[PDB]
Amino acid sequence: KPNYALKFTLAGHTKAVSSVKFSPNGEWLASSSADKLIKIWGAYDGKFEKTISGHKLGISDVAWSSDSNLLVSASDDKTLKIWDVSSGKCLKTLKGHSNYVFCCNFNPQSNLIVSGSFDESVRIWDVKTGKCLKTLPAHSDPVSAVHFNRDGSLIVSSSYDGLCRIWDTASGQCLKTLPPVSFVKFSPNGKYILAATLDNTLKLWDYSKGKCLKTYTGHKNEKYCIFANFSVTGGKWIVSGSEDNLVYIWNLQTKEIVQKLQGHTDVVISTACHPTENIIASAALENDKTIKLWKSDC
Amino acid sequence: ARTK
Repeated sequence: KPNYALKFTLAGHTKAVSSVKFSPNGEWLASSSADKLIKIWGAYDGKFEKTISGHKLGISDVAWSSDSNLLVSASDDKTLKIWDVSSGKCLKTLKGHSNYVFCCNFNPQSNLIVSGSFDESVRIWDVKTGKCLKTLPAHSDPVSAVHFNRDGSLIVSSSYDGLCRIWDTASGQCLKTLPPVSFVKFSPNGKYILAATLDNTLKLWDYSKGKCLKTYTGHKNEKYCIFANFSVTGGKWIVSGSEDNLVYIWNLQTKEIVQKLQGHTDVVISTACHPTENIIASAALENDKTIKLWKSDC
Repeated sequence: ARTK
């Protein structure tokens, strides 16, 4: 079992926090919020660094480029923005979705962004131009998550239509189709997809074999698209937020709950795992509005 | 939207 302990609470957003993500270089944490802002904090000391503003409505997700120099944000204003983190400048506004943009991610090369929207499409955009390369007829209800795999050749998407689909990046073609599916992501090894469904379940899928290998239960997730993670820096865990205001940590192999992290006062909508240290960041909704940083020995 |  790990032994995560609360280290810091980061206050400052004035509405629900929607997403927290560590920079790939491990130095920063970015947080987005329904307050239309992105804030950047020191990953290790929790020190407030800067606020980044410019979206017209709240933000539901943010993601870092591989070099930790850029951030992309997905907003209710129907756009994504690419930001230079050191200057705080908006470099590009990505326009074309017809409804809220819900989720976003860079590829590993960081020349492409993928986004998912309430308009039920997945779009692939070029970073340097900020223009849309492809719009995929991906789902029949809002798209809850999009993620590239470890070489950027695949995209996984999920939706309130109950489907998870895997796409070929280069062609936009659907390669495989795997309750609303509220979150998906590829594993760090590239071999599995972790999928969350709004029936209080997380499931580990072998996507080559198209089979479910493991189910994780115990938490509450019936209403919100909560992020989950593979934690691989210490022991091999699955980490997720929960609607009972706790962070859950399961053993990836045994499926047992190994720890729950207590302290938030509303739904824990987002958790992120530090790329090299045993550090988790978590964030919560409107009755809480805070980010918590937790540290473990394994 | 994610927060609602």
